[PDB]
This record gives sequence, C-alpha cells and structure tokens, in this order.
Amino acid sequence: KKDIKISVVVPTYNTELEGLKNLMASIDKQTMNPDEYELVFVDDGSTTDTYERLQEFAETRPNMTVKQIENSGWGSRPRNIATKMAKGEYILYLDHDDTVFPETFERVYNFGKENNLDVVSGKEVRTNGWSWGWKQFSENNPHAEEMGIECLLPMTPHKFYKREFLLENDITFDDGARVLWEDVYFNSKAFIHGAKVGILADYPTYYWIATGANNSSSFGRDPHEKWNQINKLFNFFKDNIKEQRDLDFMLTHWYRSRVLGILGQWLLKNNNERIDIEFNYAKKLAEELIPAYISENLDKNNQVKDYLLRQGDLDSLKKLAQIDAGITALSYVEDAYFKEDKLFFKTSTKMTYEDKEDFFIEKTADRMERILPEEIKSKLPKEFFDYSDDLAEFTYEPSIKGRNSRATWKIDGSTSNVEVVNKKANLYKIEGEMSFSVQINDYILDAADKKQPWDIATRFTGLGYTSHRALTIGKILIKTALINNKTMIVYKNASGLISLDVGSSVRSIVEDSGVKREQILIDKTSGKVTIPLNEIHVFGESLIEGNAELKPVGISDADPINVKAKLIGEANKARVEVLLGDEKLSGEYHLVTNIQGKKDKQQIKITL
Amino acid sequence: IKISVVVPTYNLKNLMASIDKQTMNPDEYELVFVERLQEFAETRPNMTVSRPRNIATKMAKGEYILYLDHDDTVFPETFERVYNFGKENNLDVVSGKEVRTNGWSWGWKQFSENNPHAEEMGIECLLPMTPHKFYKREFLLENDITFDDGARVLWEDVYFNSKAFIHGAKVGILADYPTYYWIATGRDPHEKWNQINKLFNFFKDNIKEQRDLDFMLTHWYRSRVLGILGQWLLKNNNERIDIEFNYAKKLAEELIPAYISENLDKNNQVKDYLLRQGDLDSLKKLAQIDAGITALSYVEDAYFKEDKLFFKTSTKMTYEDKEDFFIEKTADRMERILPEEIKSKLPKEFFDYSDDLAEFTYEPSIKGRNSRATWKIDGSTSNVEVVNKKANLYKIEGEMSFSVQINDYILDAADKKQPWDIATRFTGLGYTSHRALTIGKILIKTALINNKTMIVYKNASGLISLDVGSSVRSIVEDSGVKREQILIDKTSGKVTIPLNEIHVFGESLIEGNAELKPVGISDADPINVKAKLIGEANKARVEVLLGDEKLSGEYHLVTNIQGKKDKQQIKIT
Ligand SMILES: [Mg+2]
Ligand SMILES: [Mg+2]
Ligand SMILES: [Mg+2]
Repeated sequence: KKDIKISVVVPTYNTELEGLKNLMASIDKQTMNPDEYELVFVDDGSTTDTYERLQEFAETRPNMTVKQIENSGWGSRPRNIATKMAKGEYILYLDHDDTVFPETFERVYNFGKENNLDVVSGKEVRTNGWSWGWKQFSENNPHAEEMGIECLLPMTPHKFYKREFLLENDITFDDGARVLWEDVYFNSKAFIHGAKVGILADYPTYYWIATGANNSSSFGRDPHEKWNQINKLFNFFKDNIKEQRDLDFMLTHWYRSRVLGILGQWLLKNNNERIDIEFNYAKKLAEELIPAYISENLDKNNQVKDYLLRQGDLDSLKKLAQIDAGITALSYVEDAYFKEDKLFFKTSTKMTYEDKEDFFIEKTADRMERILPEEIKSKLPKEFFDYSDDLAEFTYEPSIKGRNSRATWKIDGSTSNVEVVNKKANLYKIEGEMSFSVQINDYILDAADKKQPWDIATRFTGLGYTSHRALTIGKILIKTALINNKTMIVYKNASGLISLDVGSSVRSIVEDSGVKREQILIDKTSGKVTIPLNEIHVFGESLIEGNAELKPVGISDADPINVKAKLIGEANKARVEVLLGDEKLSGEYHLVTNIQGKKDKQQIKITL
Repeated sequence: IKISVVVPTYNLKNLMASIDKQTMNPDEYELVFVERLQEFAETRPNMTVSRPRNIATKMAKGEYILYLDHDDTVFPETFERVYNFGKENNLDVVSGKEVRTNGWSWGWKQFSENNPHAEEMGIECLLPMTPHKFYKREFLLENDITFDDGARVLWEDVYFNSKAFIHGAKVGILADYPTYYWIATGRDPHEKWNQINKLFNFFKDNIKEQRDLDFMLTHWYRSRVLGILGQWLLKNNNERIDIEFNYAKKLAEELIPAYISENLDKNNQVKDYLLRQGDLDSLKKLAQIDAGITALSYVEDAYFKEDKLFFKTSTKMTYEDKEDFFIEKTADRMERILPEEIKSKLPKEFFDYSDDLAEFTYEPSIKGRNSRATWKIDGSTSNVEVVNKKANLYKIEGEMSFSVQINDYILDAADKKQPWDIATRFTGLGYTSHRALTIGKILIKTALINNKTMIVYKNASGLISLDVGSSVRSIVEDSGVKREQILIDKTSGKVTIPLNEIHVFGESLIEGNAELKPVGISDADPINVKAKLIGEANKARVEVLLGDEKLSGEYHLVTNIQGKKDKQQIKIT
C-alpha cells in the first residue's frame, strides 16, 4: 500500500491505558498523515490485564500493531523485536512516559530524506535544567558526522534511525544482560558503521519527561556493579572505535564525566565507605584503560584531579573538594526595558561562593594561580594550578526556557565582556557584563507557545567551571508591553527569578500596567467605555478580544452583567474598550475586565 | 517574703518547673493562684490558691511582684539577682533583660548597659513595655496601678508601665543577666484602630511631662500607624488597605500634631506627608520601590588568636543581597532614587539623604541557640563608606573587625555546652538590617582553649555558628588526625593520637572514652575503653588507656570526646 515513513516502537510492561494518554495524544496531533507512520508496541510479558486492554485499544487504529513476548526484564528485547517487525523508513524509540512535538515526524523525515541521513539527531528536551545538548544542538547540520562521533551526543536513544541501516549492520540493543548506558553502545555502533548523521536543532523533537519515580533497584545502586559497567564501557570504546579522534574523544568525555566526576563534590556527599570503594575502582581504571596522554585534553582542574587520582592522594582530593565547594556565577539584572518590538536586558555577574563573597585567583610573579594551601600546591605540577593561559576563555551568554514546553534555547545576538579585576593586594576577581535582547517570536514554534511563561537564564563558563542559572533580581520588577497582538510582562516571579509572561498565562496586563481612572470616557451614544492603560510599552497594532463584568454598586447579591471588551494598542497607547452597546443600565457599576482569562483589581467604577 | 509570683489561672506543673529551679531560697518567695487546685496547693508551703491579677496583687505579701504567663520560663538565677538589684537601689520597677525565641535582638538599645537610676532617661527606660518586669507591691498599691478591667483592651502592658512611670517610678535596668523568657503562643480592622485611638488618647490625657509625651507619640505613630505604609501595603487586599488607611489618615489628622514629623527620619517623613494627603497610590508604589532593601554581612576572614576568635566582615546595602542599593547625587545632595512622578509630589528635602550620611552604624551580635539569649559583641571597629560605583550612582559599603570572648556570655551551667550564632546589625538611611553573619565557602576551624573545645563553622544554612563543648560537632573530626604520626606504647597501655590542625592555647583536660573493634571481623562485641583529650603547649592530642584487656592485631579506634565520635578511620596495629 502506502509507504511508511516512521515506525514508533514503544515497549510496555504492566502499562495501563491511562499511562499512554499523553503519548497517544502527542502522536495523534502529528501533522504527518497517520497512514504514513505506524506504532509498534511490544509488551514485555505483563502479568496483569493491561495487555488485553492494549490489544483492544489497538483494534481501532489500523496503523498500530501490538505484540507481547515472554518477559525478558527490560526494554532491550522489546525494542529489538519491534524493530524487526517495523516497516518504516525511520525508527523512533519512544518510551511510554515521553511525548513528541506536533511537527516532529514531518520535519525529521523531510530532513532525513532530503539529506539521505541514517541518523537524525533531533533536539531533545528534558523537564529539568536550563539546557540539554547545549553544544551539539547549536545549528542544523546535515553533514554532522564530519565533526566525528560527538555529533551523536547526547547519546540518548531518542533519535530517528534508518531501519535498513540498523538491519544491514546488525545494530541492536543488548538483550542478554542488563547494562548501563545501553544507548551509548547503540549510538556508538551506528557511528562506527559509517552512519550519515544530521542534527536537527531548530525544532524540539522529543520530550524526555522526568516522572519523579526512582529506579530504586539494587542493580543501579551497587557500587561494584557500577564500576563493572564503567570498565565494560571503556573496554567497548577501546575495542571497537578505530578512528583515533573518535576514540580519544570518547575516552576523554567519559573519563572526565563519570570517572573524574566522582572526585569533586561527590566526595562531600558520600561516606568514607563508599568513597574508598569507588576511589580505588577509579584509580585502577585510570591506570589500566586511560592512556596518560588523555589527561592533556583536560582543563586545569581536571588535570589536578587526574594527577592526584593516579597518585592515590584521596586526602588531597577531599580537601580540594572542600575548597571548590560552592563556586558559581549568578547574574543580576542591571537594566530591563522594552524597545520597539523587543525586550532588552543588561546583566552583571561575578564568580562567588554561593552568591556570597568573591571567588579569587592569585597573581604570583607573572602567572595567575589557583588559591591553594601550601601543602597541596607543592604536591602538584606547577602548570596545573596556573590559570594564565585560560584568562581569555570566559563565556557569558543568555538563555530562555518555555515553562510549559520545557524547551531551552540560547538567546542569540548578545554582547558580553568579562574582566579580571584586582580587588586587593594580589587577589583578582572575575567580573562579567552582558547586554542582550529578546524577540519572543524566535521561540514560538507551536501554537501553544504563544501563551506561555518564559524563564530567563545565563550561562557563565571559565577556569573549568560552568554556571547555568536563572537570571535574578532583588528589587520588584514589573514592566508591561503590548506588541503586535502579544501581551508581554517581564517580572520578578514568585521564586525571585526573571520571567516573561506572554498571553496572560500568569499575570494580568491591566492590573500590572495600571488604569488612568480619571481618564475613563463613557460614550452614551455608542455604549463604548474607554479605559486607557497607564504604564505600558505599545508597539504596532494590537486587538485582544476579551470581556468585562458589570455589577451594580451597593447591591450585595447583585447579578453580573457580561459584555464584550477589547484590549487595543494603537499609536503607542493602550486602552480597554468595554462595549455596553445596547444594554439598558442606570446608576453606578463595578467594572472588572477579563482579558485573556485574567481579571484586574483596579477597583474601576463607572456611572451610567 | 521577697518575690510574689502572680499567675493568671488557666486550666500547673509546667509553670512550676522553671520556678522550682530558682537559686533563691524557696521560702523567700510565694506563688499566688486565683478541686485539683486545692490538692496541688495543700502540698506546697509557698502556694496560695485582668481582674484576677488585681486581686492577687492586693493579697500578695512580697516586696516585688512578677506577672508570669503560661509557657514563659524564668532563668535559674533571676530571682536572687533582681531582688538584690532593686532593694539596694530602692527600685520600684526592675526592667530586667528579656529573651525571645526568634530574632537577633530584643531591647537592643535599652538592655545595653545596667542603669540603677534609669528613670532619669525619661519614659524610654521602660521599653520594651512588656508586663514581664518586677514591680514593687508597695508602689503599685500606693498609686493604685492595676490592669485595665471591664474590657479586653490591647497593649494592656503599655498602659500598666505608663501608669507606673507617670507616677514617678524608680526604675532600673538589669542587662547583665537574662531574666525573663517570653514564648508568646484583635484582627478585626475596626477593632484594631479603635484600640489604636484608645492608646493615643491615653497618652495625651495621662502623660504630663512633654519629653515623655512627644517620645510616646513619636514611637507609636512611627511603629503602628506609619508601620502599615510600607511592606504591609504589599501583603493585604485592597478592601483591607482602604479601611485601615482611612483610619490611619483620621488618626494622624485628629491626634498627631504636625511637629511629630520633625522627629522622624526622611523615609518616615515621606509616609507621613503622603498619608495626610491621602495619596495611597504613591505609598503603594513607594512600598514596591523600598521592598527588599537590606544589608547582609559576608565573612572576609575568621581565625583564632590567643584566647579569642577574630572576625573580619564586609557588607553592602542591597535588594535581597542581589544587586546594589543606590542613591543618586544631584547638585550637592544625595537623593533617594524615585520616579519624577513621585519626586515632584514630595517636599524636595524629604528624599535628601545628605544630612544622614554620617549616621551609619555597623555592629556585631551573638546569640545562644539553646538559651535564645542575645548579646552585643563589645569592642568592635567598623567603617562605612558611600562609594561612587558608576555615573552619579552611589552605593553604601561597610567593613568591620571584632573578636569573641565566649566567657563573657557564660552565665548558667547550660551555657558551657551550647551552640552560638553570630550576627551583624547595620543601620542607616532609616533602615535596620540585623541578620545572621554568612559565608559562602566551607569554613571549619577548631580551637582548644582552657578546657573548652571551640569550632567555628558555616552551618547547613550558610550562617556562622560557634560550637563550644562538642554540642553539635566532633572536635577530633574537624581538626583531623595524622595517622602517619601516631604514638603507641604497649607497656603503659597508652595510645597517643595527635591532632592535625587546631589552635591550642592553655592547658586542657577533657574526660572522654573510646571504642575498639578488630579490623577484619565485623560482628565482634564492642570494647569500650576510657580516654582523654589533652591540650598543652600549643598542641592537642587524644590519649587512650587500654591496659585491662589483651589485644594484638589491627583494631578500629573510635574516639568519643564529649559524646561526639570521630570518622577519621583510625586503625591501630
Ligand atoms: Mg491495529
Ligand atoms: Mg549576593
Ligand atoms: Mg506565653
């Protein structure tokens, strides 16, 4: 019949139909025609009656196929079996707790088909954090495998894989024994077999939801199992990745992230029993599997960690974790205002311990050094605590997050400046300033994005530290704008962080702007009541439909009178027109406007 | 009889727990209660089982009377200290230092130094006017001073103390010992402002000396009338605001003379002017502009030296300890930053801070976490500077140095072993920020000074705490142990465990113990063994004494000094 573009494989196990409502809805709302994709659910031997109800459900959907296998224990064998019965050109591994954005299938397929891609690595979104794949999802790239294996990071399985490519190269998930980071093996095997990879960065494709339920299995908490799994992963890299630059990247990335990653604040969150266990494991892994040259790919602080790890100097690493504890960079709002159709920010930041006192580096002779106790300084190669060659590698960038979609984006076009300032004696602090503007239409991709609160954040990097935190301000900030049929309010939110409310999802634009009460005009021939807004930045033409409620003054149990109202922006002024029209009214009346589902508390009263 | 404890009857042993532990002779004080109540009194030789408080006042036979409340406690040496202070100075009222659960101060200005003749300072001496003072019974009956009857009026203790002073009360302040701990466990808007009118009318009708009237008017107009023109406006609905604002307007016009505004700071003169105008819209906006102004002190350096703990702190006026608080220079005056829509409505000098830039204060304080008593750290040095940051914007920055001698605050035996919390108090431009001293980096420093273990540290909240006596933390743990430096003598049965980093000063001998478990075997019964913490000649060490059991091999040695075990992984061969 008609060729299938996309096969969505979803493993299940004791999965109630109610737990699939959001998933099924996100698939049903795909712009792609439903006879061009298929769903392949494979049940991992459920013991309850959830499989029966799944098969009954699938009887009403011709593009949905449902199968059950003997219980294997995890979703690898369900994914593999679903893959062998899929018919689509591309396969998406969609976990049943996750959802897909409405234009994903169309955009991903068109991108993969036009560029003959074997893997489409689409922008993935996560519930928490201010970024995901910040480096890799930076621009669309149809030839991303030219960058080497890093084009597949983050190595989740939530990409679109060309089915014939998986089958031709026998790329499958491991279903013989549970392994950690199974998706890292899967994506590595794809790259090793010469996959053409494309990165689709301009549209969120996949939403990996954080459920809050814990994988509280003894398998994932066993420290001996953990380091057995890390040994297996590094031996997999060394045995199978032949291109030197790809092997060295994987060895560096994973040594830094999961091996040296236990040598910082992890040392302050664990007891000596588990520290000694995991530390001895890491020392053995560095010696046996990690070439000594890898350490030259690392930043200064990681070179110190690698050095002391190989020395077995756990006591110094513990002391260094105490000295490093709390280093951060939080941005303060210096200025915020609307100009034309955009919102402008001036921000400032400096490196601190937990937004308190200054973080310092020390100038000795002609080199800027890390402030360390003399016992540790004399134990290290001198270059490792010399920041001199790193004082020009600071970055300071802004970012935004949709509070409903959870999509995160870099705000482009910013200018920033980071200075190393001599505070006192030979101590130097790190100060930064940034200017940027927000054109909210750059981030409105789905219709739901038009009414959303947006949260603003800054990303500061330098000296090996990365601080991506929300933008904040201390004083109360409330500023409003009416820009080309968009209500916009920038404000200090309830957590003390900077937000932009578009579409009255959180705040009332009438209440936040104020009402020139003495400038209210009543036209008794047309029934129009004009209510001009006080403090608001108006750009372009705007007409927001709403309504208003009238109740007579004095009557306690008065019945409301509902009429149509309009928020109008023209000639850089804003007003609410309440259309009484033909209604017969007399006396004084309360007036409460209801624009975009928010009511004002301006105590407006009119007399007819 | 020396002291009579009046108690408003309400539903007993809880109330008597703090009373029975008084150092004064129990037959020198009595307790006045006004079927189980008979059973309780007949077994006590000193018990005698607003209107009930007046009856108990007449019938008491003690020289002084304390009006104790439920849940409120009294420190174990209060009775004998207050009586000797009053009788020797022939005092009619003893305004002893009062302790409250939360906050970093209470009676900061009044409880700063003892004053046996404090009545000469004016009516200000009785602040705070809580009913928790000691009143001479012969003076109360002489001037017929009683609690107001016939109505549940608010600020009853304000009337009571004002009646005492206006009758020439001989009052003295006892600030060197905490006397009364107040636990404290009319919301209708028309009732509130009816009661506020009563209090102000009581001032103008009964206070005869002008110096005391102007103070009481000022202190109460500032705190309870203008007190609703700040952050209060941001925490109430428009209906409630409109009601109380019109009451406050009426009370200012009808009862508060104009010359009271001259005694107010700039920001309070602004609120007074706009209140009398009825400009509620501007007071609302001003409340948004003022919100969050504070001054938090960071720690710049902290270290022990000799027998004291030294601190170096810094602060800056901020909004919520984020961006800087600014003031603006226009011509030759430092103006408060305001919108021109409000600047023009105001008398131009009410937002000019020029004459106030020499009045910044910056002082440190301490507080006991268990006793909840607060003290000012005597002998501090501080400096405040108005610095131009950019363009004509000026910020307010300060620095301070001080030291802590923990013996200055040890009064009860329970103070020897309790945590302490350090704080700073920064006033200026009408604002007052008394907040905990904070630090961002991990700070852990130890000391063994004259049989006192001391640990200054950043606690889980990021605030500076001082643990004296291993009440929360282990001295051995935070000091460190050099396992590569242990000394073991099997003949004498003595294991010498030195301490890594610690400030030792004087001679110290803390009696402790330890525990031994064989290295390898995991379910052997624990062997408890006595030990000692020794501090001598600028060095500390723990000496364990073993020679009652036989042992050979590797053992786990866990110290237990003052009930705090270490986690230093000590193994002995
Ligand atoms: Mg079907
Ligand atoms: Mg700060
Ligand atoms: Mg109480």
